[PDB]
Amino acid sequence: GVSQSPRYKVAKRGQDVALRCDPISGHVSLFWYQQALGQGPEFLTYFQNEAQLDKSGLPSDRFFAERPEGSVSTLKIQRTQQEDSAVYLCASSPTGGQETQYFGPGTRLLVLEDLKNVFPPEVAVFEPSEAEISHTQKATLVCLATGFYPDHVELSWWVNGKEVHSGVCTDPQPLKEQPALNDSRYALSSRLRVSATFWQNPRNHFRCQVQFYGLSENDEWTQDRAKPVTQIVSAEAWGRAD
Amino acid sequence: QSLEQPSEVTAVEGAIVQINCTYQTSGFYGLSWYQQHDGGAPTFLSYNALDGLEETGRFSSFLSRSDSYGYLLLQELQMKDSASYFCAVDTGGFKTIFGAGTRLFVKANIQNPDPAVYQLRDSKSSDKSVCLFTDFDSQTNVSQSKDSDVYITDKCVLDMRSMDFKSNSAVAWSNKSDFACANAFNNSIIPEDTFFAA
Amino acid sequence: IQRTPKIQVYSRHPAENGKSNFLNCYVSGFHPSDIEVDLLKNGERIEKVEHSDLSFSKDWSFYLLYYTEFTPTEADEYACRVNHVTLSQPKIVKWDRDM
Amino acid sequence: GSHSMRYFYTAMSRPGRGEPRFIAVGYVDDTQFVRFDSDAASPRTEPRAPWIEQEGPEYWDRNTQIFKTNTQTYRESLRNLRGYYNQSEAGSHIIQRMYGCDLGPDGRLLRGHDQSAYDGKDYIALNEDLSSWTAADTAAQITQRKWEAARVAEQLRAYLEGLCVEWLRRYLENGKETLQRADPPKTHVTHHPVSDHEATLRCWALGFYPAEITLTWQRDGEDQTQDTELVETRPAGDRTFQKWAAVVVPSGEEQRYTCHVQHEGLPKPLTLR
Amino acid sequence: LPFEKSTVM
Ligand code: NA
Repeated sequence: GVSQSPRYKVAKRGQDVALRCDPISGHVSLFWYQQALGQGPEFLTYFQNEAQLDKSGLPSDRFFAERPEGSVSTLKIQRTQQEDSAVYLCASSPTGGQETQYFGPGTRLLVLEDLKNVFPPEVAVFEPSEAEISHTQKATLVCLATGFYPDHVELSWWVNGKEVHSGVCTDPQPLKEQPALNDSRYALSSRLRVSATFWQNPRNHFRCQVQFYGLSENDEWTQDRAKPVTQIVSAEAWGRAD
Repeated sequence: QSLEQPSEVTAVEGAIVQINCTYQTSGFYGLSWYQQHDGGAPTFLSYNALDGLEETGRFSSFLSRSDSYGYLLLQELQMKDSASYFCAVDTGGFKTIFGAGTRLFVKANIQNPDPAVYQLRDSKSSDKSVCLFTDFDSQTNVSQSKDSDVYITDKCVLDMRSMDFKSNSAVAWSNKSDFACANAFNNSIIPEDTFFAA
Repeated sequence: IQRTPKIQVYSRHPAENGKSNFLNCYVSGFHPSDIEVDLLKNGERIEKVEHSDLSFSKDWSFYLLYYTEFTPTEADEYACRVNHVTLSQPKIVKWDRDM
Repeated sequence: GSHSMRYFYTAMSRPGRGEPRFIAVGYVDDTQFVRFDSDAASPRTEPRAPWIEQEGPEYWDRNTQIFKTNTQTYRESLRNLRGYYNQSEAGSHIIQRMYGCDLGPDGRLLRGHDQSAYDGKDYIALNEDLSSWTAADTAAQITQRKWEAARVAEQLRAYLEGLCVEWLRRYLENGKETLQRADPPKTHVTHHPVSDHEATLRCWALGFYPAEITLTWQRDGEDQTQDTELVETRPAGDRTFQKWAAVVVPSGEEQRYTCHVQHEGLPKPLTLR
Repeated sequence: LPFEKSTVM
């Protein structure tokens, strides 16, 4: 399928941004789309091989698209502004227009005045209730990812070194910790439900992983607290017989 | 050069749902459908160039060019079907116009409801305490707390595939000593038979 | 693969000495599309003439018309000279007043 | 049928003379109305008929867009066809395409059609059902598979039955003063100043639009192909066309012959002696 | 008006 990088990006107003797209091999047609919150993808630019046939959808001349070898494509945004904040999607079609479109996962770009309020999450696991176990014969583990900014995270549950999706459910949207603040930090919760016998086994390892997208090594940082870099923050627990 | 589709639609698991899409154009070439999961890639469902019906498993799409409309019909609805559905119009060339999208909410059929509010503990409780409202029916509504220091998440459905079991749950937390499981979900209309252990 | 051009040198109106019409040279049934056509007055060089736009028929072979106004329809002879990749030398066709 | 709209495409590779050249030409019957040539520094669609000039700048930018796209498409198509036939970058190759809609005397769709060729030979053509393709060879079968996945036949049928018919009617209405007017031929029989035993009979037709005409020479019986000199219908320069027919008579008994015409511009067929 | 679908061969 079509791949895109980075998955998320936080940028400071005035700095340049580069969005990458790797489409399906042999696909002649390449599209770039902008997607705003609660809306459909809007056309930006069109390519057939290396030739840019149309760029009528680009919001500013600060936006520049390229596909030099007719394969990989880049969408570059010079002197980024807050209005550039959106999901950028790229798509490919095998032999031309008016065909089935194959999309990439997109780049979620957020442009801020500065990066002073960027924070990684704090991850904590909460062990199941003995009351739940006795009443349902099921055990729910809860993970809380707190104090992160911006809302650029990926939560996953890992049972005995393997990522699990069964019995897992994470909030579709995080909540604002300080609703009065315009740059409010976020909190996100997830649940993992296992059978009582599975949680009672002390050989079982449960891990809540949160991938956070923040600053890179290229970014300057002179503040007392640690640089809010792109990082993995985890919280673990082992089975409890009790 | 536009198209319209409903903003939202709610259906129960096992039921059917139809999403209608009306368009206005002078040179129509095709109507297509895409499914997009939150923060994910839109994925192709079906394409109608000529008048007729496209059938792909549980999903189908119809087109009537003279009446300038088409629809997407989803049958035997599953929890994984909860996503945004976009209708798309091709009018010649390459520039595709997508609709605002229809968000579909698939409600889980809870066979044996057992509403209860449980308390969970951390490895190092020098932070806060968690309260879990779980096993309630899909008709039960969860609202935000009156307290500014009490955080309540929205509900979401987990699927224990091996056990063929599905359950709704909402999480509540606060660092304040005043906070307790009994008062945690007071602003919500919880069932009369809700279990409270102590 | 390759097709030789078919040639016809004629006039628009059947006139006689002293008055105007146009000397036509219709070249057709050729492939590939590249061709060289010029009109001749007493064996050489009618000053730069005009041609219709190149198009093709059902059999995919190309065709166009080369024309110029010939006021001096005197005893002097007229002809059309065509060069194509298929020819070893240009094909010259004399203008016959009666066909 | 009475009227037709047709588009003619030529995509030609030229090693040592620049990138492949794409030319697109549109016709309503025998009248050219649009032309696009990729060989210009800044190429755009050009008006070629007075009745098309009234079309708004939106129509012209929409024409320029598909022809700019086709320039790029056909460049890649020439490259792909070179590959299918195992041909090197050395030679010059041509892709030709002709498509359109034919309207009957009633003004309704009689026939929708589309044909493509490679180096002057049939490559891929849409069938009469407008739902399937006839691929001339194994290389054209690879094009067919691409075109089936792209839904070309479905979108082409819809265009041929809808937009093609719709726009041709608009052009016929706007150009009714020149397009729906059919001029009749000026007929006469002649004989050239020949030598002895070199006498012949020649039937003529000189001023007509459309080019469709039938000249036959028969009186007593029906000779048909038996010594009847047929000449290709040659243009004049406006809308006018010409054609003649001949029959050998190396002696003197030629009053027993009769020439017949069939042009639609005339009230009924004429008899010539 | 021409066919508005351009497909590579
Ligand atoms: Na060759």
